Amino acid sequence: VKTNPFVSSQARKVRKSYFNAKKDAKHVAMSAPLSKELQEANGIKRLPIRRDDEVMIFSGRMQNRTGKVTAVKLSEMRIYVDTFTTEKINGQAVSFPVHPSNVVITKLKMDKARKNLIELRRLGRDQILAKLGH
Amino acid sequence: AAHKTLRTKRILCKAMKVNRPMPQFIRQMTGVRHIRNPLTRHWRRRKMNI
Amino acid sequence: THYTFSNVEESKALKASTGLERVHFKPMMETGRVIKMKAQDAIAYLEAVMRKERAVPFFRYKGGISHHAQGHEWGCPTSRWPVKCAELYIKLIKTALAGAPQKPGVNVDEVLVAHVQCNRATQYRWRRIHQAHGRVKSYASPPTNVQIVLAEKAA
Amino acid sequence: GAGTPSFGPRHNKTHTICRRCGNCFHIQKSKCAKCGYPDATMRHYDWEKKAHRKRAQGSGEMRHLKVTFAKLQRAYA
RNA sequence: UAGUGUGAACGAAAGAUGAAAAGAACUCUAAAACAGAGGGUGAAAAGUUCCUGAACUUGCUUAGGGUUAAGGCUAUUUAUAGUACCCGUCUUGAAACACGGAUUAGGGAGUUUAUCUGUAGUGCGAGUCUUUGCACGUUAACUGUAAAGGCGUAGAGAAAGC
RNA sequence: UAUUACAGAUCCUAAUUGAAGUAGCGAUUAUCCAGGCUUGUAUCCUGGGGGCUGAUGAGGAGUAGGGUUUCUGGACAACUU
RNA sequence: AAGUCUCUAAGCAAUGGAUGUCUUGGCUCCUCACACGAUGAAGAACGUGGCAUAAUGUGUUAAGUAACCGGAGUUGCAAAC
Repeated sequence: VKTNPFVSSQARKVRKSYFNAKKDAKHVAMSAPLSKELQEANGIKRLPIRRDDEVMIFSGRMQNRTGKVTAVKLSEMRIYVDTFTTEKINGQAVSFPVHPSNVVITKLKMDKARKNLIELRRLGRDQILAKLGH
Repeated sequence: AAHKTLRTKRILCKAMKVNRPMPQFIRQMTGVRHIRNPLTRHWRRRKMNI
Repeated sequence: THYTFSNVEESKALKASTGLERVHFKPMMETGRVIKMKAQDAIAYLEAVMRKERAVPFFRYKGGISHHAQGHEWGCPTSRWPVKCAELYIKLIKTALAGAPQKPGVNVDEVLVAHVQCNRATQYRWRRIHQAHGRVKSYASPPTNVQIVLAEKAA
Repeated sequence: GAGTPSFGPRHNKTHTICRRCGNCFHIQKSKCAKCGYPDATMRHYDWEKKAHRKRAQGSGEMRHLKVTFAKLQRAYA
């Protein structure tokens, strides 16, 4: 149960804030877990997704393919990918949007800000697990 | 008309360049449908009263 | 579109339909009743209706219509020559019989008219006559939608 | 008599566009009925509290005034 | 906002495809961006003010009734016998030549506050109420509590006095 | 616990019947024939008859008012009984 | 003693938008604030985007520019970075 009064627990208010958030919060809302090869390497589960890296979806028509992110979309709230294409009735491939929380990140590409984010969360996760005592 | 003033002529200009169909690309962008241009009219039917 | 059937096969039956054709309903229904006649010979009836040698009998929608001689063959005396309806039933039956190359195992020459079903459709068009004392009455009939099926007399 | 025939000679304009209001400025009397120009104070009455809030602040852009609301959010939050 | 009025002013209607546009290629009849028919997309046409799709009205098909305006009720061997005036309303009296009522859907009218009355339920009882407020809190609640105050405990009289 | 049960209020809003393919399609000189363009014209254009308006003219032009109605090209879902 | 007419019922449709399910909108109560303007306010008009009429930004530095703070494409097509 929440103690902080200034955050609201009504469903109307949360959806309105969520869909009409600022740009910086929407990038954080668009995020996914790493594959276990990258979890041991970088020392984090969860990261926000960019146009550099590639991703791998379990369960679907497009089941179990890797492919790079062509475009993130924050208003439409979904991710376009290479490979993930059905053709039209016309002979024309069209990329098909998928929400990142269904998806695992298989490779990652560094940025000064991405390295600076990772070194924070590594040091944060070392403190919290020592506190809880696992 | 003729013998219109200039600030009368300014209003009659703005009243005719505003009179047009809505562009096609807004329906493609926003995906909304069934938006009409409000300041469309016909000269014979509705008078301006300006 | 949808269609409606009774002892008719889907595979063997040549179809045609419209929606929103700007023609009166009551004469379109009345022609359609008469049509249920081989299609090729049913057109020869409707071309005689165009030039006014043979009439269409009005049983249901007859109020104010005067009597005529070309009624005699049908029985009904109230019987007139709706030309604009006869144009459509020609140009629907002709388009239905262009399922010769589609839908094989049905001969085109010896086809019966199985089914007709007219009804009233959505009013796309609106107009009004202005009349005395600033009163503005309507002046626009409701447009139709029509639904033919043709089949050999095996169903 | 008093209807259709006497509507014929209606070509003069009683009211003209008003500078402050921009809307009903009386040419002979020279006053904007809606806003009261040119009286320096702008016309509103408490019996037309409905019609006033169509004209009054909020309706327009508020270019200077919206940024002075936005300061007072930051200082108290 | 659309829109009305010379003007002060006045002021509507209108939400929902699908998980994702995958928003319907190409062919045939046709003068043809008329209108269909094949063929496809999708889990399902749900096919563009497209979820569900009621009633009134209409079309087609199937089955019966019909000189008795139609409908209802009772009885059976199911087309007969007997019976049956149109509801709502003010009225001594309505089938009335009294008024309201063309059809259908959705809205649509004894509620709440203060000061009291009486009956019943509940707690305490010569007492009772804890509220203005203070202290608490998992915080508008709940819980704890000091002292006043309300009504009751004595009345009659215009009043003095009793 | 309540914005809690409808057939009526010349009730409110929304849609829809019969009447009805009926009443009616007025006022304004008058149309006819052959060609052109077209899926398609008495109507759009050409040519030729027959007519009308008959200098306070449905002629040529302006105030007030309207505000692009002017002009050329393409178009006919609607409107111009 | 005729019926394609009229009356009643059922099934499949047309018309119409009720019911049911949804909800980035209201309504109220409580909290905090009021520091608009001759340094040109509130209000009005017109400009301005590659395809932009309304509204929203914004004023020939006109969907913006500079600095500081965020820190990687906030949407259809086209183009650039």
